[PDB]
Amino acid sequence: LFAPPPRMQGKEGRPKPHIGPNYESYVKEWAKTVGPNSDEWWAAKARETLDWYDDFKTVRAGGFEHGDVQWFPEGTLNAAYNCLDRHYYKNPKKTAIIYEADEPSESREVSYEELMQETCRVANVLKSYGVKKGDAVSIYLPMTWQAAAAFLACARIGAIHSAVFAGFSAESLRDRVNDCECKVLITTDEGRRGGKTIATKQIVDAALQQCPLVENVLVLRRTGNKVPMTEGRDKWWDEECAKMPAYCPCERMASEDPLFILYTSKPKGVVHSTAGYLLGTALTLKYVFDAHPDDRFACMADIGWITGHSYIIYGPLANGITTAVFESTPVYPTPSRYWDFVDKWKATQLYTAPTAIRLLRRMGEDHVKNHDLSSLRVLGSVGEPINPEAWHWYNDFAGKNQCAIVDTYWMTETGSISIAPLPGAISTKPGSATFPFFGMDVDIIDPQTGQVLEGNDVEGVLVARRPWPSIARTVYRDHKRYLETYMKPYPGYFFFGDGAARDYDGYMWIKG
Amino acid sequence: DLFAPPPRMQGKEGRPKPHIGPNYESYVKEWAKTVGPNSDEWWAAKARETLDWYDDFKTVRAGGFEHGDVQWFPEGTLNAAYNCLDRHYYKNPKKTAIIYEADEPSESREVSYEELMQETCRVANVLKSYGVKKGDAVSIYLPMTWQAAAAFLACARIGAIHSAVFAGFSAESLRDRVNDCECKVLITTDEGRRGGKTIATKQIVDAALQQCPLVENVLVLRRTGNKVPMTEGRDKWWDEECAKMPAYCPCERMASEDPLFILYTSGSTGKPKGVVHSTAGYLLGTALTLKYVFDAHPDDRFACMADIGWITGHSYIIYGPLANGITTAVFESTPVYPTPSRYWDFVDKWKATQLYTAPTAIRLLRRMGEDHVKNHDLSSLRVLGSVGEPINPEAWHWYNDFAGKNQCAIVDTYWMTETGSISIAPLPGAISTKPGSATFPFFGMDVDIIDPQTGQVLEGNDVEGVLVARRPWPSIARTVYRDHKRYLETYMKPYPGYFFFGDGAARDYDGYMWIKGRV
Amino acid sequence: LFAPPPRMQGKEGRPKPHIGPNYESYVKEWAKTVGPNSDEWWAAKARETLDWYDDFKTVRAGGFEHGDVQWFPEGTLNAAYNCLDRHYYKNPKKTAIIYEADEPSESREVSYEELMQETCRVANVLKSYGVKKGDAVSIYLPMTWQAAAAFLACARIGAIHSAVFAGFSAESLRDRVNDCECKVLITTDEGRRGGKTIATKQIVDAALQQCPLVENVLVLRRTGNKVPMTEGRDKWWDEECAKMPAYCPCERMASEDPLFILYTSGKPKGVVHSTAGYLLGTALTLKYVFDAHPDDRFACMADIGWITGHSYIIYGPLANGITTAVFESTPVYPTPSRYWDFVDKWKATQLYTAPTAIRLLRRMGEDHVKNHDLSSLRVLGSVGEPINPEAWHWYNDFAGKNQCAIVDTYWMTETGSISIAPLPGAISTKPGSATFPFFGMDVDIIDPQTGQVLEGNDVEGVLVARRPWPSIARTVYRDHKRYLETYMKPYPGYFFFGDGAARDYDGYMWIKG
Repeated sequence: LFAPPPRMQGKEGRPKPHIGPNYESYVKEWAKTVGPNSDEWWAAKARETLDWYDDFKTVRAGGFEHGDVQWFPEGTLNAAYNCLDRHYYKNPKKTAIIYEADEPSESREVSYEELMQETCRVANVLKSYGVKKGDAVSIYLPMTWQAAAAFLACARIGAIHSAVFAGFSAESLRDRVNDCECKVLITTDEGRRGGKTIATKQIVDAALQQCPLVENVLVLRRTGNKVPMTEGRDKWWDEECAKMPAYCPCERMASEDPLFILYTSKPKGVVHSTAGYLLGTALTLKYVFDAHPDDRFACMADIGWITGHSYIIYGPLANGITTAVFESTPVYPTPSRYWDFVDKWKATQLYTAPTAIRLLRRMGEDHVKNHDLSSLRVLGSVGEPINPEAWHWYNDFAGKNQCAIVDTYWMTETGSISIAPLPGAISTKPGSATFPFFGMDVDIIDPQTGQVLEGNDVEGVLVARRPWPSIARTVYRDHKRYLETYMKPYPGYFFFGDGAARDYDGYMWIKG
Repeated sequence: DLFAPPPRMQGKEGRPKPHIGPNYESYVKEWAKTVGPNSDEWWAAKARETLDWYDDFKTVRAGGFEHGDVQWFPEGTLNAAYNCLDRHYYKNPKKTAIIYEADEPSESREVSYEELMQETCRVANVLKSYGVKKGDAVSIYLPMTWQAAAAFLACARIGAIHSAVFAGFSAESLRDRVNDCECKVLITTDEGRRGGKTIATKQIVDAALQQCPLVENVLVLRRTGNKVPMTEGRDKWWDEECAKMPAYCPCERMASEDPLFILYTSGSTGKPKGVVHSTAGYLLGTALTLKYVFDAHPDDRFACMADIGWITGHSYIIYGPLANGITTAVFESTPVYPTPSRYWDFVDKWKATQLYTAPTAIRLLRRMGEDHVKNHDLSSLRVLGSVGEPINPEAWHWYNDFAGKNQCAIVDTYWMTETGSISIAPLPGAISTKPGSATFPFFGMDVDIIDPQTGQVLEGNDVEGVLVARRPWPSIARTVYRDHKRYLETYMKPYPGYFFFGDGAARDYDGYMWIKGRV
Repeated sequence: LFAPPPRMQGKEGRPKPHIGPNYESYVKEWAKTVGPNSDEWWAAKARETLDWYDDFKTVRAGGFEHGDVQWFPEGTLNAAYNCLDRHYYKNPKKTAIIYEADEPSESREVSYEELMQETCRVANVLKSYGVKKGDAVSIYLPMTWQAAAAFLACARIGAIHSAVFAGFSAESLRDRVNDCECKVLITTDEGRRGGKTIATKQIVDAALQQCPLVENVLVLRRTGNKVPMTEGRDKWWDEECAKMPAYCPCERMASEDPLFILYTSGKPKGVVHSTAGYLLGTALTLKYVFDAHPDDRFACMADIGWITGHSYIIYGPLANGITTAVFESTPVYPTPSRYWDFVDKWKATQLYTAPTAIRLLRRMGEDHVKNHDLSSLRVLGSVGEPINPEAWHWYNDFAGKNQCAIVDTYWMTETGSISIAPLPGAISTKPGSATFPFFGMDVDIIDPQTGQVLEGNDVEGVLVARRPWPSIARTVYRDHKRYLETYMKPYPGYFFFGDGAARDYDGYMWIKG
């Protein structure tokens, strides 16, 4: 058992945590988000967190049985307005994105004004291409800052953006593009990762050789090298954006209008809504990572996954804080890249994967010992349960026994973090996700009998009793597959698909 | 021959108290506020309590008969599907919305608001996937199954204009209506079942579509499951398409004067004309008429035995009853199948509180004998209504004596497709009825009798002429589809300053209105 | 120095001026419209002047550097609703347009109800053609009243209308139509001006022979003479409008959605204006610069093919709910007394003409003007080139009989509305001077040789604007780079008008010296 460190207790000049200082406060706050009278809490949080064009009347409706979950159905809003405009109107010169390029000398800060102008130009280009509200736009982009714009531009005009990981081959890209039935694709000529060149344009051409519906391609000049260009179909990002105004009006979108499609690695196109997903990600980033207005969040993931969707673009920007876009690899040029970045930009939170931590552990302790890293307050892990060795190395070297280790468990269909300790309230056990988040009422079911186990020291499958705002709403044009995968195995519950155990203290352990 | 309201309509025997009553002066006091120069306040208040608005309105009414620019609450936005399904589903998802009385009595079942809303959302998602945008036209060729309602509201959910065609029409009439409405999506069934007989609906659709080049997508509902021809690409199954869609669909925020539906006349030969009805005014009129004329209450079970292919099915089977949040009945059989006692068997089975049928069916049941009706209970009924030609005194007395057992109020209603809702009818809790009389006009309707030759308004009682309306009402027809000149010529030019119903009318000594048939 | 006349002092039964009676009152009012504390004044004026479907939250944002000027971004409204619908609801029988035809015997009044019904029919026709929100519609129309309706029709459904001056040749019309990429063109069979016939449909056919994107043409029967008609492509205005209802719902449009494109006369550039800011600017300018009152009859003798016709014939006067004049003839047809005959017949209270017309009327002699009454006029305005002192004095002596205020106005297509002009009830005028800038305009003089702002009076240089104003142009259509180079690059941090200016010892502004 590791109590919260002094940095997370509001000492040494650090901001006081939102929830604390013990387990009782967390349980008192969490009891309001579930059960009989959670509607008032969720309505207050929704009206406090987001800006609405039209206010809503009903809080929640629907259920698991037919996949008709609804949250704030009567309200209208826009994700791009909540992530860009309302922050640009308040502090245009505040930094929104710290772009850590592949080569450290090319790193620079991007202000909210610059990101908003780029987003508006891209949205104008998309509208000129004929993209309407509810259309699909494919995005095949590497980890550059403009990718964020390419996301928000879609959310600005009501288009549904489908991100494809830049490392995917031509076949997977073709499958996802064909399934989403998009007509516009946004990509780069080449990408740069770890000193290596990714031929994104060549793969895009190979895939589009079998994609009849794609008519317009927008190519970003990331490196400026010679790449083939098909006349008429493909146009340069900069040349097209130079013709458009730096502002574009925001479409007024219903809360249940789809925001993006994310294909799981026939692929499942997971669909998320606008208001519920945005509210869930904003609340999770604010509370689980104890984000504050002047914080500098750093998530070392890729925008082609749900982690990059939630905790690089939508989450941090909805809160109006600085987020980091990291393009390199953890061991380029030297295995000290992460700590050099942290010391260079004074990052306050860090969010990486267990694999990177294990690789850095195998690389030695002569790349972390001589680093300051005093700005960090929270160290997070995402993707797999962490083993004690990596957890302790993370606590001892990355945090210098002074940062809270937040091990989070979630998946693409939950939208945001489901189970994770609150850094200012929960004492952490190495390798445990501890307790569920707001709006999440999870339990353990016997797989053989289907009944719900009661008490502590139990083990079974992990299920959720009631829907939460950021839950996935459907699988794109395959709702029957959605119901079969998530609702049919255990009626009345949402099936995560992972085993879970509850120890004597009530902590939840996820089995790999 | 004057019949006072019965004890069932007086709040006795445990029945709910009437909305308006108990005498004629009470009706007059309420009706005086709905007409004249100071009726804006009453209509604004009624619109704000009756319907749920996304955006509030500022102006109540504008326009007139001269140029056909009638406007009601122009600045407000709302949705008909939200007012008919979503709010009631949020209030009580398990309440029954539709009692589906199938052709075979053993196949009848209840449909809840949740199930209807989910089906409507799936169909709306399918229509959106087909590329239907706001303001588009969708033709509906369906028999009296409950899913037909799920089709109607589906269009109303996405802002499409639905055009219903009666299932008994031939291929030529269906082709004419489809070609005139210029639709690209058609909704239909494989077969229909009525009175134990099979309607080859899909065969007629296939025959008609050979001369309808603009139709690209056909959605076929599997009502019976028998083998019917299916064109690849064009025709898709209802269940298979709806299984791929989510059970929810956001509601389009629609202007008050955005067209709600197109209804073509019953002309089997020639050029049918499409009466166009808007959203807010028509919905308000039908809701108010169903609440007051039939004295509908939240727990009532309204039963109208018309067809959804006509205006009666539009107003008092789907829109009117569901906008009030009550249970409505969808009746698929005929009055004499399997036995001439089907209506009373249905009434006793589902304990319907109100009945709304046509004089022709009542006359047929009269000629079929008294042995089929006199042995039923029928105590749940409080109101018996008649829609169509004025009911003759003989049929009126038979209806009073046997269907209501001299304990139900008989409400003879006069209206047309162009009026949207009931224009002249007695209030059951306030007005004493005479056999064969439409009594007094409804709220917002100020009717007079004009001499057909001189064109002057006949003041006083004991007069006879043509029936006209002085000022527009919320549920009036707004135009004839792409033929506004025909609309003006038919309804506005014959008597300038008045709306021409096209029927003769006589006002007797007591002021009761008697309809004398076509001019 | 000419003090305001008694007619502008609230005497002889004339309405009291909005701003007056001296320069100090004008400066006191104008100090609120510029600086760091102008947001409250602009928000109050926006919420008082226009009707909004949804209220706005932010007042202004953006700047000159990147061409991202924003005004009231979160609000929604409609220009057709503000110009037609609310006035029609308030008073349907009030006259909106006085149509002075080429033949004076064919002149007649158009009520607000009639204009609204015509606009609704045309909007329904446009919707039937498949025109969506944000589409471009070309308008090649002469100075008939229906043209105004057409404009508002494009505003009612959210389309972007691009007006082309009726005297343009086939090549210019083809270039503008091709650049705007429209699919619908609204035109007439023939126009009538000065007793002469303009073959409008012939030029339309010649241009459309090289315009592949146009599919629907709507032809208005102005004269009824026989003109060529292409089957399918061309349809008559009256026959199409007879099939549609006389009402059409208004699209709820964002404040920063484009309202119209106006090409300047290299290749033509399409100046783009927004909805809320341009409408507010024109309404305020018409209300204050011309001292318009609810019962006034404004008369502007410009053409709807230019920015003057856009701002002070259609949008500005109708947004205020007053009567505006659509003049089809020429100043010298049938006789050089046409302007004064029109003024005496319709009792116009304000007049807005070009210096060239005044010079021509001077060359025509005095016998045509000295015997008219003209007592209804209160304001005489000039639009275009700076007026000479001699023409100014002739205008003051004969048109106004030394009892009307002369308003010299300086502006351009990219400003949207009047930038520099005297307030008639507050400012004393000098012959040939634009006096002082309007509300929201903060203009200085920059020495072109050094690029530094000249401080003090009795200086001369180029005229620049420090901060954006609501009615500023937002971009050049599909050529934003050209917009930035033309208006924002030569002097960074300032908007470059492109005209010389001088400031005398009294602080008055003298355009081009």
